[PDB]
Order: sequence, then structure tokens, then C-alpha cells
Amino acid sequence: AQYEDGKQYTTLEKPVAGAPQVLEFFSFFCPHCYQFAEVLHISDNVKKKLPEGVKMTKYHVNFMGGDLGKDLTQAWAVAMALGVEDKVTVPLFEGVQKTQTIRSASDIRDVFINAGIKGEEYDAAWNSFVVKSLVAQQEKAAADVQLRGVPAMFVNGKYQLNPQGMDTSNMDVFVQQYADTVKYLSEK
Repeated sequence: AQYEDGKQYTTLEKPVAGAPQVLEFFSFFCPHCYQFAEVLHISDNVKKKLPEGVKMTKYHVNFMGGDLGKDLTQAWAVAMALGVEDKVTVPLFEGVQKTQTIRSASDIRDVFINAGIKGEEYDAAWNSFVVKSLVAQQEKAAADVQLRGVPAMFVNGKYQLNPQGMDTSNMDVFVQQYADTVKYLSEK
């Protein structure tokens, strides 16, 4: 049929219990993740097609970018904790990869400030137990899917998206096929 194991998706040989329904891993240092978020808008388009009541989650990973990468995973935990993922995603991607103006923890904080998150609020979150828990949560999730690279997306901790099996000659077609696969898997 249209959808086929090994084509638009693969099946984890050891599924993850309690995983988020739709789980994307990315790194602000990853060029393909920059392509996913800034040119393809994968996550916005996936969200648009998700069935009623199925929600999507993004976690940041550390195996890219060294110490700054660890800071960016903690900053993303701040963004989840504060609900500002959509305020900071673009200036964090561009600051790391486009202008290369993000080179320290302080530079990341400046992005949150300029996006409306006051400094005292950012520091409180940065040093909070909630954020520590969210860092550990992101790391545990990637380990549980034996994550080896990004970007990556998993549905119900069972199925892994396989973009290499999709048509890449037209980006809008690729995005449509990617999002329709997430829709199909979420209903499976």
C-alpha cells in the first residue's frame, strides 16, 4: 500500500513506553534541523495535520556543539518550561548557524531577553529544578530511542520517520508527504 514499513517510516525493534505521541529531536547546530525548521517548516506543517487531540513535542539533543550544545539543551528546557518555544526557535537557529553570534551562555540569554523573556525570569528558570528535570527528560528520551542523529521524529514511541524514502525534488511535496506520514502513523 501507499504507506509501507521501510519506506516512509521504520519500526523501532524495541518500542518506548510512555513516549510522547509525536516526538521530534533536533539540534540548533544541525544544518538539516535548520532546513527542517526554517525552510521546510516541518514541525508547523506536521502540527497542522495532526488528528484531534494528538500533540507534538520537540526535544533538543547534545551530541552536537560541545559545551555550548549542552547550554542550548538547557535553554530549550527553559523555553519548554516558560512556553516560549515559538518565540525563540528562529533567533536561536539563526544566531547559531546564520550569523554565528551565539557563542556563549550569555548570548543565548540575550535571545530570550530580546524575545520578551525578562532576565530575572530567565535566570530563575535556568537554575530551577523544573529545568533540570526537563534536561534529564530530553536526554532520557533520546537514549530510549537509541538516537544516533538528528533531525528525527518518532510516533507513539514505535515508528520512526524515514524522510530518505520520500520525494525531495519538490520541497512542498516533501513536506506534504512527511506530514501525511505523521498523520497516518498517529492513527495506527
